[PDB]
Amino acid sequence: RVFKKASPNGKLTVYLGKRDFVDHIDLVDPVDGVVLVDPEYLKERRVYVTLTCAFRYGREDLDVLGLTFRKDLFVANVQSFPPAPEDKKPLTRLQERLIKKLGEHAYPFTFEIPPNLPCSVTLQPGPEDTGKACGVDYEVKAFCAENLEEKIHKRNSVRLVIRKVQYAPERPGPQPTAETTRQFLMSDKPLHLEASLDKEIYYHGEPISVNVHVTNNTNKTVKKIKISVRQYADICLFNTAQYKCPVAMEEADDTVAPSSTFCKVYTLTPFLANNREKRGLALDGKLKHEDTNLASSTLLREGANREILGIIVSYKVKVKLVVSRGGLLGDLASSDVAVELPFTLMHPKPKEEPPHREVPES
Amino acid sequence: RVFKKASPNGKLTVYLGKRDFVDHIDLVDPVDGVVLVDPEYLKERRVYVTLTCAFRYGREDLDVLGLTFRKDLFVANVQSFPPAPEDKKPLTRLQERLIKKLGEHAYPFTFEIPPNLPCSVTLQPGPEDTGKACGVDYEVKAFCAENLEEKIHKRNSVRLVIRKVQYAPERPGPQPTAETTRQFLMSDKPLHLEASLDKEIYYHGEPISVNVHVTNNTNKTVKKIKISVRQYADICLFNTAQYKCPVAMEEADDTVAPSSTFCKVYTLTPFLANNREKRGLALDGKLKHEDTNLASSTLLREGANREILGIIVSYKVKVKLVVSRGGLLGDLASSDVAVELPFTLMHPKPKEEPPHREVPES
Amino acid sequence: SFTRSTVDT
Amino acid sequence: SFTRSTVDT
Amino acid sequence: VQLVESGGGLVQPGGSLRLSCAASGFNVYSSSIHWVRQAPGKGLEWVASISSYYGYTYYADSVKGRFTISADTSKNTAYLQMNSLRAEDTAVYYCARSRQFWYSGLDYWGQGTLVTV
Amino acid sequence: VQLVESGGGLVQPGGSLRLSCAASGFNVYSSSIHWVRQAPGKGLEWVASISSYYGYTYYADSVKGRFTISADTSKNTAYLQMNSLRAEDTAVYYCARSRQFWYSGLDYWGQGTLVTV
Amino acid sequence: SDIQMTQSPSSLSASVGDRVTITCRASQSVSSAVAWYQQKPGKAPKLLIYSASSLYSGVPSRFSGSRSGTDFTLTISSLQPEDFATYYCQQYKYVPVTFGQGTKVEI
Amino acid sequence: SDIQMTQSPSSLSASVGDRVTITCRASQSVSSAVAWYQQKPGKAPKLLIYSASSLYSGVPSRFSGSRSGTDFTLTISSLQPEDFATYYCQQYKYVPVTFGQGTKVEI
Repeated sequence: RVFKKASPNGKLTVYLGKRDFVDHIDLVDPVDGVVLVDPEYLKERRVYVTLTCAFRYGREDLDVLGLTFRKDLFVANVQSFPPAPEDKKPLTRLQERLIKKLGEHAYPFTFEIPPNLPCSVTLQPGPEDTGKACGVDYEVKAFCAENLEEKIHKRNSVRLVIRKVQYAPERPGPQPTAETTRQFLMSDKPLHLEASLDKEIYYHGEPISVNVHVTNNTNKTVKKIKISVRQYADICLFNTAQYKCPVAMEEADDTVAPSSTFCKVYTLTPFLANNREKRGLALDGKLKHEDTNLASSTLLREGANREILGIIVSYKVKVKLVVSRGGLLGDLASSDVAVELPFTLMHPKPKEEPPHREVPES
Repeated sequence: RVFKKASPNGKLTVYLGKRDFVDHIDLVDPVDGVVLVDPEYLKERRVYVTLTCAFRYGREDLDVLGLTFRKDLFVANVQSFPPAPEDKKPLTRLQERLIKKLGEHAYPFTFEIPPNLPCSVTLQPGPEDTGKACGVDYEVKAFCAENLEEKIHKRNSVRLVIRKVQYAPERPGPQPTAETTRQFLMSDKPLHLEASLDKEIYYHGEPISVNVHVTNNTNKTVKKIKISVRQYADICLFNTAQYKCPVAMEEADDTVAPSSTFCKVYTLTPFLANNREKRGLALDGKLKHEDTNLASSTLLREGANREILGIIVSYKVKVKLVVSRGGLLGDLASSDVAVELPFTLMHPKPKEEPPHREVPES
Repeated sequence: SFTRSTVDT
Repeated sequence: SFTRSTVDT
Repeated sequence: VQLVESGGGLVQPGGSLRLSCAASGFNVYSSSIHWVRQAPGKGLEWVASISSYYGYTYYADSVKGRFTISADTSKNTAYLQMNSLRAEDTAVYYCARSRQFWYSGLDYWGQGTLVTV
Repeated sequence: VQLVESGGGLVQPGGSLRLSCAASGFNVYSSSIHWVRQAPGKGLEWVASISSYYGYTYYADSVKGRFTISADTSKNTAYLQMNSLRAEDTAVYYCARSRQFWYSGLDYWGQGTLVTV
Repeated sequence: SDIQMTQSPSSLSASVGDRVTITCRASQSVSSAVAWYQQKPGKAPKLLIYSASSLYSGVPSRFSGSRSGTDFTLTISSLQPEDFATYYCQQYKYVPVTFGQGTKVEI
Repeated sequence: SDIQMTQSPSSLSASVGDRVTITCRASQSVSSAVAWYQQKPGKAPKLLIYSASSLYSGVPSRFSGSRSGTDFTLTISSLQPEDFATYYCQQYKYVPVTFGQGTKVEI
C-alpha cells in the first residue's frame, strides 16, 4: 500500500511509498514518488516538486498566537511534467509499477537527502500553544507554475509531511563507566565514587539500571544519593544554544559512615507520562498533533560534527552525593561529589512497517 | 615604648618592639627582641627562642570543644643564653639599647621571615564556638631546656602572638573594566553589557561605586540587575580548597526594553555589621578574641604563586542581568548574563603607629 | 486535505 | 599571663 | 516471559472484586496491558486498557464507571477494580499485553480467571 | 569636608528633641561619629557614640535609657534622639568624628547646637 | 466509532490437508490494521497474523492472511490435524477494539 | 571602668614668648592613649595631640606632648599671641571617654 494526496482543485496528485525515511548515517534513503498530471488543464506548462527541511518556531515577542517563523535548512526542487533531460534517473522498483498502473500522464521524481542533516524532532508545546508543531520537520511539495518565482497558490499544490529517523545500532559499544575521587581539606584521605550502567544502548521504555559504589575514607558522612536522567539538546538555528532538562530522577536516603563502603543498584525509566508539564522538552517528530515519545538520540557522522543544523539530542545519567556541612567553612564551600554517565536511547529496527500513528485512536 | 612578658614562674622575660610586622612582598621586616635571663636560677644551661607560623583549626568529627588540630607551616629556632658563635648577627637600633638598659644578663635574638608565607588571617567563628582563634597565626616562644626535644613545661616559657600584615601599594593599577556579549537563539542581535569601577584600590569602609551600561538589541527584556561583592579565599592546608562568600549586595528593579540602552551607577560598601552570621568568613588576624574587619587582600609575589600556604584572600564584584524567560525553550535554558570585576581591598600605610586593639574598650 | 491510501495492483 | 609595656629609658 | 492473573471468584451481584495480573519478562513502561473477557460460550470482548508510558486508560462503553484499571510499576502488576458487578459481567477474564512501540496485536495472553455473579 | 548639625532649640523638661548631624567628605562606614556636649561654662562631656562598620552604640551612664543614637547611611547623617530631657541636660552639643581605622582623637567637630530645657 | 467486524462463516467443516478460507468484513475502513487469533477450547487465544498480512513469529508458514478493500481473508494452505480451533478477527485501529464473532473449524 | 583625668593648673597666666607646661594625670594607667584639644571661647575644640606625643597634621611645631608613667604633659615652646585658649586632656582607651577639667591660658 502507498499513500496519496490530492490538491483542493483535484487536478494534481502525488504518491509516496512511505513516510519515514531511515538514515544510515553514511547515506539516507532516497525520497521517491509519482506525480499525476493532466496536460489539458495544465496550460501552466510546468509542474515543480520540492523537498524542504525547515526549522519552524513560534515567536515570543509577537503577541499573536499560531503565527510562526521559519528558516530553510535545506531545499531541493525538480521538474516533473516536461521531462527534464538533466534530471534523468533510473526508476525505482515501486516507481515503475506506479507508472505502469497510472498510465501515460504520470511522471516520476526522486530526491537524495545529503548526509549531516537534522532528524525530525518536535519541541513539546505548552498548554497555551495552538499553532503548528515547532522544531525541525521535512515537507514534500508539488505545484504547478510558469516559473519558480511566481506566487504559489495553495489551490494548485499539495504538501506531505515526511520524517527522517534513525534506529539503534546493531552492535553496542563498551559499557559506560565513570569515577571520581574527591579530596577534602581536613584530611589527606579521599572520598571515592564509582558508577556504571549495564549496557550502552537502551530502548524506549526499557528500565535503566545504575550501579553505585562508594568508598568513604574521609571524616564526613554522606547524607543523600541522587540519581537522575537528563536530556541534552543542542540547537544550532543561528548560534549554538545548550539546555539540560531532567526526564527522570530518584532520591535515596542512603548514608555512608566514615571508613566504610557502600554499594547499591538503582533503577530508572524515562517516560512521558510524568513529563507532560515540561515545556520545550524534545520529542520525536510528529506528522500532526498526535502523541510521540521522548526524542531518540541522534547519531553523529563519527568525527565530522560540522555544527549540524536543527536539534541534536543526547542523554546522560548523573550520580550525585550530598555531603554533610560544618567545621571551619560550613555552608560556604561546595562539598558535593558528582559523576555523569552518557548513554544512548533509541528504537530497534522495525521488521517491516514504518512507525504507526496512535494505532488505537481515541 | 616596647612590650614585655614574663613566665608564670617569673625567671624568664622576653621583649618585643612591636606586634605587627609589615610584609613588603619582596622582604618581610625582621623579628627582633631581647630575652632577660637569670643564670643562677637557670641550671638548664640553655635558653631557646622559637618562631612558628601554624595553622590551627577546630575539628568537625571531634565532639570535644576547645580542642583544635594544629599544623606547622614554618618553624625557626635560636640559641640565646649561651652566645652561639655561629648565630652572630649585628644588633638593631632598639636591641642594643635594650641591652644597654637591662645589663649583662640580657641576650638578643633575631629572626628573618622568608617571603611567600601566609599573612595572619582568622576565620570567623560561629556563636557555638568556644576555642581559640582559627586560621593562620604567628607565635614567638622563649623557653629553657637541656635539649630541643625535652618535654616543655608551661611554667618555664613565654609566648606572644605576632602578626604579619600588608598595606596598600603606593600606586594604583589600571582601572578594572570588563564586558560581555551574549547572543540569543531567536535573533542574530546580541545583548551587550559593560561594567567598570572607579579605581583598582579601595580601603576598608570606603564605598565601591559600580558603573553599569547595557545595550539590549535582542527581543528579550531584562528583568533585574544584581550587583554583589564576593570574598574569594583559597586554602592550601593539605589540598587546594576554594569557597566564595558574598559580603555585600544590591538588587535593583531596573528593566531594559528591546532596542534600547541603559546606564546607571550603583554604590556598595562591604562591612562586618551585617555579616556577623556568616560562619567561615575570613577576617584579619586577631591577637585575642577582639573585633577585626574583613580580611584585606593578599598581594602575591608577582608571578610566583607557588601555592602559598594558609589562606589567600581576594575580592571581586559581580554584575548580573536577569533576562526574561519563555518562547520555545522557556524555563529550560539559562538566559542570564553576568560579568565580574576584580579589585583590591586594603588599609593605607599607617603614618607612625601600628594597629591598636579596640581602642575604646567596652 | 486528507492523505488517503491505495495499492499499486 | 599579661603582656605589659615599658620604656627603654 | 509469562502473564499470570489471580483474584477471580464467585461474588454476589452488585459487589466488588479485584483482578491482579503479574507480568514477568517485560516492563509496564514498554508494554500496554489490556483486559479481555469472554462470556461462557461467546466471543471475545475488550473491557479495559492502560498505557503507562503515556498515562492513558480506556474502558469499554458497557463498563465505563463500574471498572477502574491501574498498574503499579514497582512489581510489574496491573490491577482491574470491578465495582457494582451486574448479572451480565460474568465471563472468563484474560490479561493481555501488546507492544507499546508499537501495537501489533495481543501476542501474550493470561490463562483465564473466572468471575461468577 | 565638614560636619554640620541642626535641630537644637528650646524645650520643656520631659519633652523630646532630634539632633541630626550631616557629614560631608567622608562616609559613616569609614568613620565613627560621636556626640559631645558642654554645659554652659563647664568642661566637655561625652554622651553617645556609634560605629556603623561594626554595628555598636555606646552611651554615657548619665544618659542611658534617655538618649538613642542612629545613623542613616543613605545620606551620611547621624541622629541623636533625646527623650525625657531632664533639667540638667541643657548644654551645647557638638557632632564629632573619629577615624574608624583607627581612633586617633576627634579631628573634626561640629559647629555647636544649643539645647535649653 | 464502533466498527462491526462481521466474520463468516460461523462454522465450517473440512478434511485433513484441505484448503480453508475464512472471511472477515468491516463496517468501515480500518486500513490494514487487522489481527487474527486462534483459540482452542479452554485455552487462551494464540496470535497468528498482524497488519492483516504479516505472519507472527513462530507460526507455521501454512497460515496466510490477505486484504482486499475492507474484506480481510485468512487462508490455510494445508489444514493440519492441530488446526481445528476457533478463529477470531480483530481490528485495532479505533477504540473500542472489536473482535469478530468467531469461526469454528471442525473435522 | 571610668577614669578621672585630674588636669592642673585650673588656669595660668603667661606672657608672649614664654614657655608653658600643662599637666594631666590619670587615675589609672591608660597607656599612651591620650589626646589634647584647644578651644577658644564659643568655637569648637581643635585637636592638637594624639597618642600623647604625636602632633596632629597642620598644628604648629611649637606644640609638644610628653608622657611619664600616668602623668601626661603638654608644653608650648614659645607662646604665640593666638595660643591663649582653653585646653582639654582626653583619654580614649576606656569607655566612657573622659576629658580633663580644662586649663585656661590668658595674658
